[PDB]
Amino acid sequence: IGYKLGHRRALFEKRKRLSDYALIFGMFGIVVMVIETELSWGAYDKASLYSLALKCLISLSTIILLGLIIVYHAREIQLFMVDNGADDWRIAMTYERIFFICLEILVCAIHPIPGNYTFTWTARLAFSYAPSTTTADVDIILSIPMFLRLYLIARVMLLHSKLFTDASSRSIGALNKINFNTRFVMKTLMTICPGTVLLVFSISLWIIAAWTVRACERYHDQQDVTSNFLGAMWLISITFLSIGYGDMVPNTYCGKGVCLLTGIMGAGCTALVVAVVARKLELTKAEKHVHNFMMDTQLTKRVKNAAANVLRETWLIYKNTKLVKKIDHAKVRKHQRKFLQAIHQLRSVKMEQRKLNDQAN
Amino acid sequence: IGYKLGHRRALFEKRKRLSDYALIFGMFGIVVMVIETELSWGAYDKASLYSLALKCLISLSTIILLGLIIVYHAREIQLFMVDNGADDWRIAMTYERIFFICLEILVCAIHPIPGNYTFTWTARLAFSYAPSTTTADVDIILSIPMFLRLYLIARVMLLHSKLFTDASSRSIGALNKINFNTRFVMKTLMTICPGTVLLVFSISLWIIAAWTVRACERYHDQQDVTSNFLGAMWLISITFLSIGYGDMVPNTYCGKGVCLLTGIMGAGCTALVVAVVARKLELTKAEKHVHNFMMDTQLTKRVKNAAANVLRETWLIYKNTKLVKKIDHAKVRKHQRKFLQAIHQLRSVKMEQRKLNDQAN
Amino acid sequence: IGYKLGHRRALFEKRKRLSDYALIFGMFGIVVMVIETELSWGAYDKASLYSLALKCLISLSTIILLGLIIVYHAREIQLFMVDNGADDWRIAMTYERIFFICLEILVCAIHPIPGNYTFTWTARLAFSYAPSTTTADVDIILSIPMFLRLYLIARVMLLHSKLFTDASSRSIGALNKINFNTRFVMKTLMTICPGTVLLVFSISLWIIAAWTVRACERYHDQQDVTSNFLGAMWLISITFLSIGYGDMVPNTYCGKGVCLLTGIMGAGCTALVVAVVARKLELTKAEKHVHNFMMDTQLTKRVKNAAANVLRETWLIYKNTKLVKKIDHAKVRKHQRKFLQAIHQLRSVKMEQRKLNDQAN
Amino acid sequence: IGYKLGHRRALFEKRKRLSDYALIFGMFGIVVMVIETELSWGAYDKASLYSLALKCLISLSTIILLGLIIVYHAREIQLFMVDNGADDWRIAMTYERIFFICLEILVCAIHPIPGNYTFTWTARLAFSYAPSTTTADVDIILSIPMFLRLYLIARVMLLHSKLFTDASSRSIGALNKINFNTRFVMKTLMTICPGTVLLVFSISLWIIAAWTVRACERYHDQQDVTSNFLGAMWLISITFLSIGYGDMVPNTYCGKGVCLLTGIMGAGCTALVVAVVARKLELTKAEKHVHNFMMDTQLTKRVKNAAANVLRETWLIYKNTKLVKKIDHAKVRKHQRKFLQAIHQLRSVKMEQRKLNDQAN
Amino acid sequence: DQLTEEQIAEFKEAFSLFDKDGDGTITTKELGTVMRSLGQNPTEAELQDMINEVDADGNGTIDFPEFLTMMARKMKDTDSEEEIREAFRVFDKDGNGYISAAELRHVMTNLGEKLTDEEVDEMIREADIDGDGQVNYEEFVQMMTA
Amino acid sequence: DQLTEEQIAEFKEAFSLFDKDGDGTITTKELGTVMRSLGQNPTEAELQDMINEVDADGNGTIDFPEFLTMMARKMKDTDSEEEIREAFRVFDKDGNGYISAAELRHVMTNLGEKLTDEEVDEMIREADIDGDGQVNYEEFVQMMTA
Amino acid sequence: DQLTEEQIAEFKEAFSLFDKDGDGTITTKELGTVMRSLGQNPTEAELQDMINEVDADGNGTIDFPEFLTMMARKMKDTDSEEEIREAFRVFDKDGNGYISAAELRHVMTNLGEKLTDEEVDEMIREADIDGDGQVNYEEFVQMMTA
Amino acid sequence: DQLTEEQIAEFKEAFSLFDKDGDGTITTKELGTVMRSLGQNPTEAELQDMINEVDADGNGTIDFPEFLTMMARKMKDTDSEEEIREAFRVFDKDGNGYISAAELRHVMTNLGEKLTDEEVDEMIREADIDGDGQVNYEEFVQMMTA
Ligand SMILES: [Ca+2]
Ligand SMILES: [Ca+2]
Ligand SMILES: [Ca+2]
Ligand SMILES: [Ca+2]
Ligand SMILES: [Ca+2]
Ligand SMILES: [Ca+2]
Ligand SMILES: [Ca+2]
Ligand SMILES: [Ca+2]
Ligand SMILES: [K+]
Ligand SMILES: [K+]
Ligand SMILES: [K+]
Ligand SMILES: [K+]
Repeated sequence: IGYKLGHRRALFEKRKRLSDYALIFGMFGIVVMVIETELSWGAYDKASLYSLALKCLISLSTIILLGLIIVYHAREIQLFMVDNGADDWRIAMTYERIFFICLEILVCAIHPIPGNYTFTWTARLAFSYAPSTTTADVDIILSIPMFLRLYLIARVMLLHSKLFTDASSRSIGALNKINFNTRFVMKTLMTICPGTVLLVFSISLWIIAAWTVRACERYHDQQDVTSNFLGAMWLISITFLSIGYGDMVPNTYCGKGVCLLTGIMGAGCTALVVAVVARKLELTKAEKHVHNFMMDTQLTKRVKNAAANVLRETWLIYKNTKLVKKIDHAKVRKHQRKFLQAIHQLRSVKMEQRKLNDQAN
Repeated sequence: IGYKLGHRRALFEKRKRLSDYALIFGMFGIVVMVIETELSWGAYDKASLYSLALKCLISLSTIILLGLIIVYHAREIQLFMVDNGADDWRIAMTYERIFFICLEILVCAIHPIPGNYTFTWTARLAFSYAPSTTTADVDIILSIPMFLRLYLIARVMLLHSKLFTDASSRSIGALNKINFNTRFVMKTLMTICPGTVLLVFSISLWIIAAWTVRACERYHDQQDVTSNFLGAMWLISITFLSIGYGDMVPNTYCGKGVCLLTGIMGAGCTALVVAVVARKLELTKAEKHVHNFMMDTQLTKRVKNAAANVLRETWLIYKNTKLVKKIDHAKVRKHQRKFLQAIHQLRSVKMEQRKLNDQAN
Repeated sequence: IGYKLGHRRALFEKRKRLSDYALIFGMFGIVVMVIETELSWGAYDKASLYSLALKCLISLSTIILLGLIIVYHAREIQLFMVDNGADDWRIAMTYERIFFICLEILVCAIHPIPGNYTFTWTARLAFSYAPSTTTADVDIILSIPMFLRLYLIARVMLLHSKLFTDASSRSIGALNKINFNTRFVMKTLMTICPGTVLLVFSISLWIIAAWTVRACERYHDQQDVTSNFLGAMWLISITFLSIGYGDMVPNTYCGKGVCLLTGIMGAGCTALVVAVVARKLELTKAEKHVHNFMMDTQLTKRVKNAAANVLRETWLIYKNTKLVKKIDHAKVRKHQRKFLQAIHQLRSVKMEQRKLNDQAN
Repeated sequence: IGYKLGHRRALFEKRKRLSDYALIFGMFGIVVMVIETELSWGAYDKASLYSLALKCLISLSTIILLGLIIVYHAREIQLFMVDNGADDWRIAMTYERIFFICLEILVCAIHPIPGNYTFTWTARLAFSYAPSTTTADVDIILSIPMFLRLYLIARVMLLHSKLFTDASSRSIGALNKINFNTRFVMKTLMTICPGTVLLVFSISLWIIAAWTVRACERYHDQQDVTSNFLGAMWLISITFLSIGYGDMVPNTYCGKGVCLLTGIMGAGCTALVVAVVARKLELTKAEKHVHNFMMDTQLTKRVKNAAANVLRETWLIYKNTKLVKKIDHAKVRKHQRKFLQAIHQLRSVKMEQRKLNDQAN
Repeated sequence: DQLTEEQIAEFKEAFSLFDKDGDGTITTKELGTVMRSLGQNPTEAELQDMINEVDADGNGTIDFPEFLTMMARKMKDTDSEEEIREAFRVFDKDGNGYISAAELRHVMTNLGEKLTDEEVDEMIREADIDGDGQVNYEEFVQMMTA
Repeated sequence: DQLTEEQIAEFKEAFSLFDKDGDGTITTKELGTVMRSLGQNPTEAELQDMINEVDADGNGTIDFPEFLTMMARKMKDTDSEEEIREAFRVFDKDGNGYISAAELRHVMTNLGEKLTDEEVDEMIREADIDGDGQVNYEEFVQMMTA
Repeated sequence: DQLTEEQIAEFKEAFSLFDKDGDGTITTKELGTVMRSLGQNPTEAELQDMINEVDADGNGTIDFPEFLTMMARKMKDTDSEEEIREAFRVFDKDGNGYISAAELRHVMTNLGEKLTDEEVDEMIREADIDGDGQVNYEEFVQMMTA
Repeated sequence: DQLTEEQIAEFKEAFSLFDKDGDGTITTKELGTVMRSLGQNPTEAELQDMINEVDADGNGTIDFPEFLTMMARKMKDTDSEEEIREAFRVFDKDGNGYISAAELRHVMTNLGEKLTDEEVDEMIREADIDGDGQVNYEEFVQMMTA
């Protein structure tokens, strides 16, 4: 039917459009938070007006993002109603569906609110076991969880997927009853180009984790060890590869948790990358055929050479032992040694030829 | 025969019932021991009455558990007599059978007895090589081995197994001569759901090993490093992954032994988990079939485009070289470069299509 | 003929007998060296008579071992002459047989000679970078290489091999042209029982390496860290598993070399052990068939249950909306939700059954 | 055509000749740089004449190498013109081709120029976090990148390759449409002899990285820890195997970068080496057949022995039960135990034989 | 919502996948060839019931207007018509499409969540309107209509 | 002890695995099919000796009361009657079961733990009841009986 | 430049790879066996056009002087004659080598970078000089020739 | 020592591996069956020359005394008779075992370490005793015997 297919396409585009705005308004807030955190350490203090303005901008972006999420979920419920022949929206409200909306709202609602709030922080230093106490601001607690807003990139990639938005792809998949969920696209990407995915994921995790470690280690490091950015990069790299900590053990449980997560991720990433590299070094069918042809040629030549050498040595022994009148025993002994060596070489090359012929099967 | 099958079934239920009581009376003792150990450090001392009462409870539970084990083994011997057509119980008593009963009794008999006993403990501190001497209680030596009572969970799982207690399962297994032992159930569980088993085993080992390390490190740590519970958790996690020790080296051989066991277990657990994850990321049937169809369509389209480009470049070169009176050499050189590029693209896409067809073969 | 086979068999037994005496006279010297090294540190000094007597015993055993090696090689040359139809022994020297005899003599000739000799030793301490100088005896340099006499165990195992000394085995191998060298037996043992070989090799290497590390660390350790035997065992264990060094870094290049060798060995041993463990956890054919049968039965039952649920949910909706007068919309909405849930469960179980049947073959 | 093939062959030889001179003039400069760096630390200073002479030699060699590279690329462009039926060299100049020539020139142009230049260097010491400042020469910055000249060895190996310079191989590749690039030769070498390639690469990387670490650590190490050559070798070896750093953490970003590169390389090298070792421990076809034959014979013998034992025990039980007048129950019970044991042994050996036959299927 | 030209072009490209000949109709062998590449081997009897399900002219021809109708039902997540088909054929053997009242009462009281005796009695009474005993399970055609 | 009603249901459900037709009778082909799916290919000769081993009515058909008897023997860990049969079949040639005392004396004095010549002399004397020399190994049925 | 004596030896040795029975002639079956070892199974029609491509005597046999000519075209990275020919076979149907002028206008204005209407109109006029309608793509050889 | 009873028992047990019948005779099919289990598939002609190689009675059967002789030649690491013979088969493919003097001079002056013309001239003169030109390589047994 013309209307029925046209109605579905309109809702698909409307749902696709709303996903880009959410990503924009999440990334804007993340970038502003990073800038505020960096500039509130040495440029200005937490009682000035720049912090107030930046946090007001963050709050406004958060409000807009929450509204966009609500509208997106309303449109998705409309699509569900269309796709199942249901004329009441209350049928779509299950316990599983309600929980995820609340989880999304809770994740996207956390941000540093304007104001001036402080608390007391106590830590135990590394390699010296000395106590350390300082007064810190609350906004560091509320800004680290803001990185959870990165789940919107997966949604945007799924809604912009070529397979997800192709009439022929859907038509073929319907015949085979294939669910076009977010897991199918990830598996397809892993089958197509695993190395690119692994590299991008590793670089993004590296940068984000190093910045987070530096941010947590600012407060208790008075010696420029774990608050250095290059030092944090090196520490994350050596924890990812599981070489050790050196003298870069954090004095904070935030750094310890980030290091544990980095090690857990690296444990699997290393194996996956190694498997991909091992697969990349194999030959193809035509290359294997050409290589086998050439190897057979050289093996035939060497077999012929060894066979000739054996007969040469035999004739030399016979000549030196009978035709010559006075027998030089050194010569005949040398020729017998060479005869045995030639026999061994001949049988070795024959064995190699047989092994290659068997392997070619 | 009705009676023979009925008698056999009754013994199965009687043996099944006795296994739950042993698990209950072992876990009760373990929990009471943990509570006593925790509360005897700061709440009260070892000369009060609460310790006496708790240790008396532990001893009573131990006595009941030993009695239950004896009755269980008597019932199992009766079942053996029924299952082999033997009318004398002395036939069932072999050297192998007797040894395991004594081993079980010895394992289940160890517990902290009531009283007040102390000894002298000397240790060498880590990273500083300084001697340390203290007086400690004997009950810490007798309470750590109490974790060996966890072998009853496997017995309870085996006796409650669906395969072990299903008439059709036994009927089918008899025709194929299959031994329904503990190893078979473990292998079946690994084949069905390995990830759940690995996760549960890892979490239980993590918690138990961290508590044990803290308990051994209480006596010689006066700086809150290895006696901290979160620090012990982090140390166990980083030893499991084989990243290093940091500054968390124990001052006691108990901690060293626990770390060695954790590393040995992790060496294999990591590989098993990685293999499972790698297996779970692959496409299934009816998904590769859908993927290959779209790949073939895209390859066909790109081959047609490359051929069109080649023909267009050829025509442009011919037109610019002959039809036009003057010759602009820059144009013809550019068109020849594009012609070569199009040829290379065409052969590349042809090779890719051939490789895809060979893979799909 | 009869005599030719009889003469050949006599040489085999004569060569077999001479290999046991060499192993005995090598192990005796190694044990005496270990005892002398242990007892010359605290019991007596190097100017007493016990050291002289023990070193004289070592020298006598070394002389006897060298004589035995010479006789063994003479017998092997006789066997070579018999086995190739040669009537002169000079046809056996090939610039390679000579080299290995000299290598064996050189390896077996090193031992601590009687006397009193000292030299100056300077080392750089770990974690403090402090110089350390002492005067040490030369016999520690001459006694460590004595562990190279362990290559005789492989020779004894080869000459006592069932395959090497079985008439039927040789008769069958001759038809297939199989070389019964020392590499064949090792590969056969690895195919049959790899775990036993791995365990024995690991335990022997552990003990020997720990003793060697302690022996080289005696001279420069004045704090009982790397000279402790249990500490050396723990250090070797954690270097084998590649967890780290902790605070157990040696101050001597003996320890560094032994740790490097232990890490190199562990890198491969861990992979071999985990591969064996993974291979030992799989099911066999009959139990696989039984498991598949039971799973098929369970899937059949669950599919029937889901199919019943679907029809149950369908009727109710009609009944509570046509047959019934008033319409309770909550009831019909609940029943429609349950209807959708039942449909999803049915398709899920059907997909699982199809996957099982597709993977069975 | 005779002339056409003759002209093509001449260019191949002319291109081969120019590649050896570039390698010679690069290795000469590298060796002279190493000697100058070693001798400018303790023998003479940077204001003498020996440094001037050596750096003048380096500059002259660099000029000659640049000229050789230019001539080589001109000859390669001539080859391209011949091989594509073109008549103007401007058709060969693309963006990709131009970029690589400039990259090569830039890589080969860096070297320590004559003069006397210094700068200020500040570093943070390890395990103590103490600042360190010194004045250093610029030539250390310009001499480390000189190791990038090692890419010429691959070019020389490719141009001297047997496959690349054999008429039959080229003809077969032409019939099979095989691109004889530098990647094909590397894959062929990996298929033929991977262990040799791995060993050579590891040893060269070990030596070069250790020398580089020592050279960068000279300036800030006043305690002979990371400036020692053997210590650098040990540090590189233990970072390659990912065991840890010990107390050998560098105070310079040179060492940190080199250690990161060494760990990245080792992560893959270890897996490749262990895979090769695992592949090299397997039996061949004839060895497998002989082993299976012998195992079948042994299994047959053991089956017959167990079957005989069962009947012997049965007869003994019957004889003691009835034929003897007085019944000694101890003997009867012993014989019944032995009867059950024999039955179990028989069925175990039968199962083993069935498993062997199924495996050999 | 009126299927603009670009949207029709996408369905035009999809239609050409089955319509290899380019004439403008999809035959049984044309449809069967595609399904064979996806890992299925349907019989001609299975194939025949798919064309006539969507075919409206009764000529075994699937043109472009009919191809759109087939897609609409396929893109749907759940089809109440087809899901009820699969439920009965689980218990429907002999390939005849008839279920006796004896087995229908048994399955609905022992399998699944289980109905109650008076409910199945009313259900059977409504189901067995004919009264012959052989309840052809096509009653859901009028059951879901209301 | 008897059998509870629930216990009979478990065995009845197991019986339906072989009784696919629901006729209450297990035929030779019904028993063969389940064994083929388990990885075994017995011949009709091997199948026939299985039914009549448990069959008591002599009709070559296993019903429910006979099915219970078969399960009792199969669920035992060791069956002394069957294990002695397997030992004899190892040394049994030509598929007849009438091995002579020549091989019987040889195997019992050279293979395994071996028996004294006086022991086997009494053993053969008791074994050789027929007296022709072809010792049928069916004597084991009366060996365990007494 | 010419061919030196050692260079001819290299090409002579390569010649013996196809010519198994040394007689100076390469037959159709000799070439086919070599290509079968490389994973290719050409038909006799495909093989036949290979010999006469380089055969100057017209005897259906490749000798040493003709073998050198075949090698020269093979060692080239790109052959303008061959690559243009392969492009036409992409759109070539029925294996006749003729393409209607209707298809040319469609491919050159919708596929690839695409040409304008004036460009293709001139191209059709030059390509289809005969005016019959069927455009044999043999006109490609006269493009590079002049 | 040569006829120790333990050694004869070891070889007697090995003899029973081929002698499946137990009579004491190894037939052609008995030897072929063993070689088939080892991964080899010899023809009747190949196996026939094996029996008569060690057969002294000429009856075509290998008994125990002949079995010992076969083992003695097999246990040797190197047999001068066989290895020299195997080298000739490399250049002898027709199967009749005849090598012309033209190829013999060719191989010995270009392949391997090569011999000078004077030595091969004497070698050919000594080898070509018949003078017909077809140099049968039976001279190798003459070389070793003398
Ligand atoms: Ca059509
Ligand atoms: Ca129609
Ligand atoms: Ca039946
Ligand atoms: Ca019956
Ligand atoms: Ca020919
Ligand atoms: Ca010709
Ligand atoms: Ca015979
Ligand atoms: Ca004979
Ligand atoms: K590690
Ligand atoms: K690792
Ligand atoms: K590590
Ligand atoms: K470490």
